[PDB]
Amino acid sequence: MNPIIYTTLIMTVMSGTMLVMISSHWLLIWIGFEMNLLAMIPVLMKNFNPRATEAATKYFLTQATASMMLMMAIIINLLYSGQWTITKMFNPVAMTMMTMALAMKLGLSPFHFWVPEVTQGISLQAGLLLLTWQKLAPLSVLCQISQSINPNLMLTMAMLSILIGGWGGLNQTQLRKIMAYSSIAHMGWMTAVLPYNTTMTILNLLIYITMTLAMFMLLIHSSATTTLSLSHTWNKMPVITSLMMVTLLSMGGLPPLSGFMPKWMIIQEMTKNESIIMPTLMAMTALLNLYFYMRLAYSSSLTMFPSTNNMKMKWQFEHTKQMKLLPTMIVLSTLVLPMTPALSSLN
Amino acid sequence: AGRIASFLKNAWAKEPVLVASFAIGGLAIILPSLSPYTNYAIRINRATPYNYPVPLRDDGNMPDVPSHPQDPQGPSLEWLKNL
Amino acid sequence: PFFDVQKRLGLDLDRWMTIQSAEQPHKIPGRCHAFEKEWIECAHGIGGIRAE
Amino acid sequence: MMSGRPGRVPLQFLPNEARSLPPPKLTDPRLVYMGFLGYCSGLIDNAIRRRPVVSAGLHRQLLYVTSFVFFGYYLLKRQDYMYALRDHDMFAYVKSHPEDFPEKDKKTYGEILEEFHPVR
Amino acid sequence: DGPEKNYEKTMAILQIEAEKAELRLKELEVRRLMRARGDGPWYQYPTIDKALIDHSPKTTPDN
Amino acid sequence: KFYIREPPHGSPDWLKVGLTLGTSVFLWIYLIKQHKEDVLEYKRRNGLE
Amino acid sequence: MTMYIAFILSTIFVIGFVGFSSKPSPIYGGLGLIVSGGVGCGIVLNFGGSFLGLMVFLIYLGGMLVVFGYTTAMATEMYPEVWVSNKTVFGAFVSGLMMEFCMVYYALKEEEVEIIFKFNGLGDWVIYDTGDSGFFSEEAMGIAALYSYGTWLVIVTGWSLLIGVVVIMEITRGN
Amino acid sequence: MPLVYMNIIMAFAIALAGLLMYRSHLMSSLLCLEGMMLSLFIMSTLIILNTHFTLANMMPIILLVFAACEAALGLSLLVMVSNTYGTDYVQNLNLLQC
Repeated sequence: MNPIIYTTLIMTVMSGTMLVMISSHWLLIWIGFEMNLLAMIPVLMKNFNPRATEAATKYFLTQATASMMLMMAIIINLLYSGQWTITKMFNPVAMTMMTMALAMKLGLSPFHFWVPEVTQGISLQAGLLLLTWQKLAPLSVLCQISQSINPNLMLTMAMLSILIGGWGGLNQTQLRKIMAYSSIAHMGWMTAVLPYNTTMTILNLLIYITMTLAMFMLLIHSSATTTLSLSHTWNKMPVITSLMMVTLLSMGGLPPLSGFMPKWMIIQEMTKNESIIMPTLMAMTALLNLYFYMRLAYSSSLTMFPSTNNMKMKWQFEHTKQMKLLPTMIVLSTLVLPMTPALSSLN
Repeated sequence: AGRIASFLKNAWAKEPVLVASFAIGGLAIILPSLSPYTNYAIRINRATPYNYPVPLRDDGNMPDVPSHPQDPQGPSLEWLKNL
Repeated sequence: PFFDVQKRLGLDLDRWMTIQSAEQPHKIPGRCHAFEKEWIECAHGIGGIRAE
Repeated sequence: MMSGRPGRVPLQFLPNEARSLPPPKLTDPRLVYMGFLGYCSGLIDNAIRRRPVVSAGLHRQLLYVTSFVFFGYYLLKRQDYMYALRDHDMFAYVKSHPEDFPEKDKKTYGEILEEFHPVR
Repeated sequence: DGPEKNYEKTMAILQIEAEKAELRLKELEVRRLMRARGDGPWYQYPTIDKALIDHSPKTTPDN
Repeated sequence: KFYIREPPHGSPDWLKVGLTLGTSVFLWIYLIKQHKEDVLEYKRRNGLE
Repeated sequence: MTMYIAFILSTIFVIGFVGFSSKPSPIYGGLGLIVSGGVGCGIVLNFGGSFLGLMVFLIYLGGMLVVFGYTTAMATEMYPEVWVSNKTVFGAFVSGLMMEFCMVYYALKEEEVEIIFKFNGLGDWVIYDTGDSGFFSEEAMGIAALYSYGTWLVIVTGWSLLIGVVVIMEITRGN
Repeated sequence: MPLVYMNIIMAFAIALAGLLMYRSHLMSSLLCLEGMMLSLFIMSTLIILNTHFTLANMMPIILLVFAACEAALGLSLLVMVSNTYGTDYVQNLNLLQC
């Protein structure tokens, strides 16, 4: 991977997303989607291992099918209204079609089996990229079309998203896999409030984003892929594993940490709109997230784990790659609750 | 100075096709801006009436618009005839 | 669009093609130019959930 | 509660008519906390690089506390701005729609017939 | 401090709270009405601009 | 000394600390000048002054 | 009667697609796609899309060429599959034939087929539009407007093709 | 909505079935995927020629140019699983399991 080639892949991915959240013509939205697709496949193949080839192939198939169904919705609402402008749909089945087309790109409904696997395949930096940047475009499209989305569809889809997100992560030790399942749960979390008011899903997107960088940067600052590998890191990096623990507390949403604020906001606006049964389901099922969160915490910091003899010469070497933004990345993802009113800035 | 000329000579010998292509290409972009006839080409393209010149409703005080298709005043393209 | 840079910084980037009553090449009108002119100028500055 | 508001210039942090609102005081308790929010970023930074946490490179701490308090200040004006607008067209909608908000009549407790519940 | 201190402070507390609570209820009502009817500033979803259309004479008439 | 390798941050990186201090000063005086002109603009805008 | 050709052009499109999607030997799916594209070029052509029809002809009969180019390179084996090898492919094929046949039978009887959307069985010749074109083809002039009004489209495409050759380089580089 | 629209929509529906319902082949599946875009290309050209959407006349080729690019990488990915694994038969395609 040529450094300059890697940079030009960075910015074509980012420009593909930018085209999505700045364009108005529907065709341009599709173009940005595949620009990002065509641009992110090579970086996922940076390591060039057969697992990476597997992950890239599954991503390609899923996202290509999803973009083709995206054009199907595109063509249908064009046919029934002759207007490429992105707005409320004028044909119902076109709206549904776009809903599953985007969802397959998000990993919400049973169209979510790709993400845990593809996260397993690629390197952790590619994992950060996949689970942070490749959500902004589909969320932005879903925000722009919130006028006419079948509320039943979006609600049930978010419900499965969070539910299988919680359940799938229980029996996973690979940190990449449990992070993928947690991201699926957060996907359900924001997409549940997507139909009602998009400011709150934007806020939850921001919090999940900052938490995800604050997470992945800690992982590859510890260089761990399995739970046992992270457990061995309780020694070398005690500060890193303590911050590991505090952000793992911010994971579930235990007050007064940052992660509680989006849950609180989403539930409060859901209750404003007579949806009282609905919020209790994610409120209960967040304990499923908190379960393997607590398991990760126990393996990381709360309980000392048996280290290794050779491991001691690691004591002689220091992490040289700075991996900047980590301090503020932690801080914004831990203590921003007294700043909840600032949500009105996004509105 | 000497290095640039020697490199041009070697390119003209080592890969002559490359220098010929690069030259004629480099002309292809810089002549149209320099040439004084591209505006005349724009005049050529605007001259052709693919559609009908739908007339304007006469109400008085448009001396510029000719009253008759044989009238002297109005747009003319004698430059087209001379060209 | 989400972040409409088009009218902020002041240029058309894609709005030329969005609808078919725009300035078509050599004034070739669409099939439903009159109807969509009526519809667009009907619903202008009204609000989608009110203009529908 | 907003992005479809008339006359809403896009990609514009602080609109011109916001200045009519009281700018947040430099000693705003929210602002000073977000200044303290700068300290936590600085203190953690020394901890990550296993530098002396208390006094490693105060130059790094200075920008960490000054940049955070700055971007906090502009955010607070926008925060007050949206809350002002939400309360602004609030009363405009109410005044322009008197029928939808009937003047509920006030009756003292001597006229109501609330029934006391013996809690035994 | 005297009882008048705490008591004078506390009805002000209650007045501020109530002038916030009825505002919250009115905000719920206003937001609902303005999401339903839409005849007001916010909750107005976008539409098509009238400036994009062209009125100059076309190749074929009655279009 | 001690570590035979030269420490990566064993010398005062004068330029970077210089720009950090210069920034912090810039952000500070921009901030307080900003606040002063906002308050003055407010009073002369709503009729206070 | 060659009246119904504008219908049948689509009809042969459908059943050439099913065998193309009947999951046969890869080259036989390619043959299904080839006959489907050849008959769909007529569908666009008789609607006036001469340039677009010949365009898809050219690019697509190169595109299936290249997907062949690896079928004999990275997809063949000792015993290549045959369009009669698997038993299920016949069932898929016949399920391809009877569905649109039943639906068109209904559209010929009731003209109000209720499948998914609303459709009428009264041919396709109606939906054309009376008018003229002067001395310019509308399709050609529209696709020519790409270099005058397609400001963003050509820019973003060309950038994407550059990125495409870059990624094609990188993924197949083989370290 | 005349029978031509039914036919190309129905062709797209069976392309969706054929590609998405995998039988055993990755190459034939992405072949069905690129046939999918052919169906959508024809479909798109239909309304565009029908309604005299003169500008939108350039959308199909645009829609075309990207779509082949997908296949341009798809088959490109196909060789990369093929040289190591041996075939495009997706049932050995199981190494990434947990």
